[PDB]
Amino acid sequence: FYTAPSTESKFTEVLSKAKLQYPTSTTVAFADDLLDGYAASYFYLTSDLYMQFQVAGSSQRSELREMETSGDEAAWDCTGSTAHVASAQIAIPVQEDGIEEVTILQVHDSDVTPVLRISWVSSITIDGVTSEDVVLATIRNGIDDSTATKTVLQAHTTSRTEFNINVQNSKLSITVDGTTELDEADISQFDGSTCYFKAGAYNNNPTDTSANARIKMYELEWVDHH
Ligand SMILES: O=C(O)[C@H]1O[C@@H](O[C@H]2[C@H](O)[C@H](O)[C@H](O[C@H]3[C@H](O)[C@H](O)[C@H](O)O[C@@H]3C(=O)O)O[C@@H]2C(=O)O)[C@@H](O)[C@@H](O)[C@@H]1O
Ligand SMILES: O=C(O)C1=C[C@H](O)[C@H](O)[C@H](O[C@H]2[C@H](O)[C@H](O)[C@H](O[C@H]3[C@H](O)[C@H](O)[C@H](O)O[C@@H]3C(=O)O)O[C@@H]2C(=O)O)O1
Repeated sequence: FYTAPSTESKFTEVLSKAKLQYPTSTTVAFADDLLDGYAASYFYLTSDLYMQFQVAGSSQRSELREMETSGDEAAWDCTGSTAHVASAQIAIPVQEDGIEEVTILQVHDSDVTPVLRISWVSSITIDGVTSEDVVLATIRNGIDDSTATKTVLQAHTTSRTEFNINVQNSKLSITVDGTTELDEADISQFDGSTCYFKAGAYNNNPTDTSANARIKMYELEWVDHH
């Protein structure tokens, strides 16, 4: 008894350019499956027309992974001259007790390193400054450096919020409700890597492994420009 996101034409293009991974990195639904009305407790259309992702457990995910319409996985030059843009309108509900960080958008390399995660966090301390209940950008410093540069982007609201990620040349920018919150951060450490976007709910370090992380997207798209 779940309505499919494919019933809304605003999602046709991104679904055609995606596969759905749940609850780990295994694909549960390819583009053709998603367009044919795929729906489940972890991925469905709400009555007010949000695409909702929900998942429980440590490092579990309900997430779309960027694909080409050809069926090739997206694997664009992370630092190339072609711009790659992801845009989403996201409503982040108050998270259930025990949910401590939920990744909602990513730029990931074609191996094992996230270039960028945008996530909601219960708390973060950056250079001695603790912020609570915020949306955060985390950029890994390198493939062989587990550390990352972290930037608070927004105080958490439940209101629908526009996120834009713009990747071009060796630089990455993030706008939140039209305001630049990360301005051409350097990602040259991913020269020679290929990349793709992800969107959904990726549950990071929960304290209750049975609680559900839950993220709602009113719009979502990913595009190139040449
Ligand atoms: O408060 C800190 O900044 C803290 O960060 C620690 O390394 C983090 C790293 O910053 C990053 O957030 C990473 O994120 C993971 C993510 O949790 C998830 O597993 C994803 O799939 O992979 C990401 C990744 O590895 O890039 O998690 C690291 C972590 O150890 O939790 C340390 O640098 C720590 O000393 C520091 O205080
Ligand atoms: O999402 C992250 O931030 C992230 C960081 C962790 O350290 C892992 O690297 C984890 O990487 C995932 C990645 O997000 C993809 O889901 C990837 O999927 C590939 C796998 O080979 C799958 O088997 C799938 O069939 O093809 C996927 C693809 O490239 O699209 O898997 C890794 C991972 O779990 O190691 O995420």
